[PDB]
Amino acid sequence: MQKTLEVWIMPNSPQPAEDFKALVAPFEKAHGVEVKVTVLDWGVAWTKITTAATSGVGPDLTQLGTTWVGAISAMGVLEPVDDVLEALGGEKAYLPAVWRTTRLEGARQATAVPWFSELRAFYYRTDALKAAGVNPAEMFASWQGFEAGLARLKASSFRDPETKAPLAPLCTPGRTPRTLHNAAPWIWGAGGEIVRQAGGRWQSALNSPESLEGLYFFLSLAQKGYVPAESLEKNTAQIEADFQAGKCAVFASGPWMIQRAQVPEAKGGFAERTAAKNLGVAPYPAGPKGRYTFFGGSNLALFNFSKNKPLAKELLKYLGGPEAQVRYAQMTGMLPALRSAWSDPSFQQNPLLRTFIQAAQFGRTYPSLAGWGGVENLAVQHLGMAWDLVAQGRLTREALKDLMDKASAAINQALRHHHH
Amino acid sequence: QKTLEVWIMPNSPQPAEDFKALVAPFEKAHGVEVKVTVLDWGVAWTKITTAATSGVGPDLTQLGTTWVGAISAMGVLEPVDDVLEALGGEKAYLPAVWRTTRLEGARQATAVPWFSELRAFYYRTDALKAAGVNPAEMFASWQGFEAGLARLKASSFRDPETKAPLAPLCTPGRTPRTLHNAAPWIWGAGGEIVRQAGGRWQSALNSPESLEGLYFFLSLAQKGYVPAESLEKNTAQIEADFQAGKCAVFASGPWMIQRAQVPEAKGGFAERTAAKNLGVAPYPAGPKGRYTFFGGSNLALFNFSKNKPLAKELLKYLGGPEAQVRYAQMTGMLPALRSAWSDPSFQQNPLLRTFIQAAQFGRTYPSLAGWGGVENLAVQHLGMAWDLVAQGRLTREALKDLMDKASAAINQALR
Ligand SMILES: OC[C@H]1O[C@@H](OC[C@H]2O[C@@H](O)[C@H](O)[C@@H](O)[C@@H]2O)[C@H](O)[C@@H](O)[C@@H]1O
Ligand SMILES: OC[C@H]1O[C@@H](OC[C@H]2O[C@@H](O)[C@H](O)[C@@H](O)[C@@H]2O)[C@H](O)[C@@H](O)[C@@H]1O
Ligand SMILES: O=S([O-])[O-]
Ligand SMILES: [Cl-]
Ligand SMILES: [Cl-]
Ligand SMILES: [Cl-]
Repeated sequence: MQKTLEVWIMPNSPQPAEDFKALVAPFEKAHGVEVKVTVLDWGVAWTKITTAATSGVGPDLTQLGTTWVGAISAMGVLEPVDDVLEALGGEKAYLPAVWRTTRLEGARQATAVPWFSELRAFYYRTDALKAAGVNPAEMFASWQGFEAGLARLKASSFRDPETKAPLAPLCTPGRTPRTLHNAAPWIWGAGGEIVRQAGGRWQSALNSPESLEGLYFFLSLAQKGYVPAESLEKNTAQIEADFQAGKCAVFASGPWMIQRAQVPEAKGGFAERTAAKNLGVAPYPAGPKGRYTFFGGSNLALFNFSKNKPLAKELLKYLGGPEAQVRYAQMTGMLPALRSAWSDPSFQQNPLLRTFIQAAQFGRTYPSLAGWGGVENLAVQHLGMAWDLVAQGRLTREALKDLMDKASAAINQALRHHHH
Repeated sequence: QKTLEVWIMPNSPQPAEDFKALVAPFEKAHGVEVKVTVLDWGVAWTKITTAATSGVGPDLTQLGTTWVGAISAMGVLEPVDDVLEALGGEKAYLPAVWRTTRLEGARQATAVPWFSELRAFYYRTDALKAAGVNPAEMFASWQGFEAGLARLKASSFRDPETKAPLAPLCTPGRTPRTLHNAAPWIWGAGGEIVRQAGGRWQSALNSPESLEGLYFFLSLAQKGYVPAESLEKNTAQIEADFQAGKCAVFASGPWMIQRAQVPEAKGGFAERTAAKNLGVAPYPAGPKGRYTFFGGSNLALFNFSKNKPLAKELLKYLGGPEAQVRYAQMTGMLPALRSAWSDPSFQQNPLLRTFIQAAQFGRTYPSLAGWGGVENLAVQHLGMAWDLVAQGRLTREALKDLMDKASAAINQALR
């Protein structure tokens, strides 16, 4: 009689359950085990997983957003996995920013295994930058280059072959709960932070001089006319669609866009579109105090009430290990969490994927705080209010500061009060 | 027989029956009978404060969000940080909802969010089109909002059923709930009702910013955008005016969408032109932000309950995704649990998706032990301002004199 494992996942791929079943079929056959998968929508998964955690009833393994690992770990419900991580190559096998997501900030033991990475780089229309007299090497080297290329792109008379209309220099989604991830590399590039440690404790640094320098740099590009009004009312998926449809010279996204450029519109790609035929990518530019690439993605964790910790740890080793890492990265359009998988020919043979790997070298993530959730909700609320000012062309440095002082007061309250 | 006692307010069309249907799977899972008592809002206030003073009551009681401070300060509520952690803690709630879980500045949570009231603008897509008003522009900013109202007053459009023109905006000022209508204009202007600054709580109703927002809103009626009859009417009469084709624009909660889908015989308005030409938009950005008024109700557990562990299990069930979606449908409210909005029920209606967009700007009153006295004073003096508005008599100086007066009484109350 087959042994049993349960895994909870979020919709990471086109057929989430079927794809995950294909991924683990070799493990099932090797260990005489059936892996039962349950797919949770990203919006409900957190509450289902905290109910599972507190009730002691749920799967053996659960997917976690990297930003979730601290909160769940602090609940005391996760089995240590330093053994699994040592088996996969240890701390050297991971980008530093990925290794940071294996534990609660400052915790003694690892409680999550890196599964896949989300990271962001600039896609750009090679035809638009040429028509504008912009060298992508200079546009994506520095903030000065970045703004100077957007200026030339706003001036350009170039029209998309299919829309027969000019392109927005830059598109960025003004309407999303994931707005912080888009701001983070500007905050970081200026020497800033969203939170930082002081007086025995974590606090907001959103109102620091450097954070405010980076936020204003980024948000002010929109008030300078480089971002259309229309973008700031749109979500991440709408902005991707705008870039495929020739509306945007430049936008930030993950590696998944490359695969979409290879497949026809009917298959949910955009290979027929001008943008697919004129596609470049660049890492985020260096800011005044450094160059940072936002990283997110998902990790896997083992509940301490699992009835088969050794077999589940074999599944964590399989899913975290070289073959599964390359296959699931293909299925999801993500970057492997395991550094060694970046050397796979399926990344090295595509120059656009090679660029994502160059951008990966600058990877940076949020501190893995037990209270990150509340921090991010408060930051997102106030960032939303800053974009409103940008839409009316009313974002001053002073008005930005007043918004971030307000966010900082609420974040510091949240951090002080984080339960248990 | 395991039993729990729960006190609720009339939140749904058959309050008791609907609540019994909601908990029936909990009752069956745990062999518990949940005994529900429905109390009208005023009656509930007296009985809950008596239960708090006497140590005799139900296990669980519904509280208005704005009641949590007052009842918590009486020291009678069991902490529920554990229940809230099970439901996903601070992450699983909008920040304005999370604030209603405790007395302002308290460490420990004492109430569990049950459902959220929030306010957005409903509009006649046909009326706006006939007036040459773009709803995304009209509802982006105060400037767009006033400009759209002016065009709507000028329009020759007539409701197809009434064969008569539409009032540009309908709102009450004949209601004890007048502060909730005013709150987003106060907040949009950079104002507040009360502010903690300088080490204590104080009225900010006479702040330049609060006065700029109050006057912006109240003056729209004197400019001819709100008809005379609207100011003699309560919240339900304004709903009826909009369903009957009399109003281009009015503020309500998500229940109107449900009602637009249901025939008049089932207490909806699906047959009426307004149901067939229905749009929703968030409140507009003011000079210092965009804010959506949040209220609603929470559940609390009395610390004298003999059934605290079982009651906490019922708190987890009622606060959790399945019961959160079902009770939002029964009441026509938004779930308090942000996770529950990911239910197909919400994601699969464009009008409800717009409420969830407006939800991102959620704001609530501070969870003050003395809130009710603060709100009574604010509502008395706002009521006086609306009386002047009905007579076309409001000035910035008259408004200021009224809010100076409310602020003196509020600061005494807060001391
Ligand atoms: O915020 C939690 C978690 O979010 C992760 O991304 C979530 C996001 O994933 C997209 O690819 C998907 O299309 C969206 O529907 C979904 O919301 C993120 O990578 C993690 O770092 C983060 O912890
Ligand atoms: O002030 C207490 C409490 O009031 C709640 O509003 C009550 C209100 O709800 C309507 O849906 C109902 O039709 C009215 O008759 C009833 O008065 C409010 O949502 C809470 O935030 C507040 O604390
Ligand atoms: O109408 S009865 O269900 O309270
Ligand atoms: Cl962006
Ligand atoms: Cl940070
Ligand atoms: Cl306030």
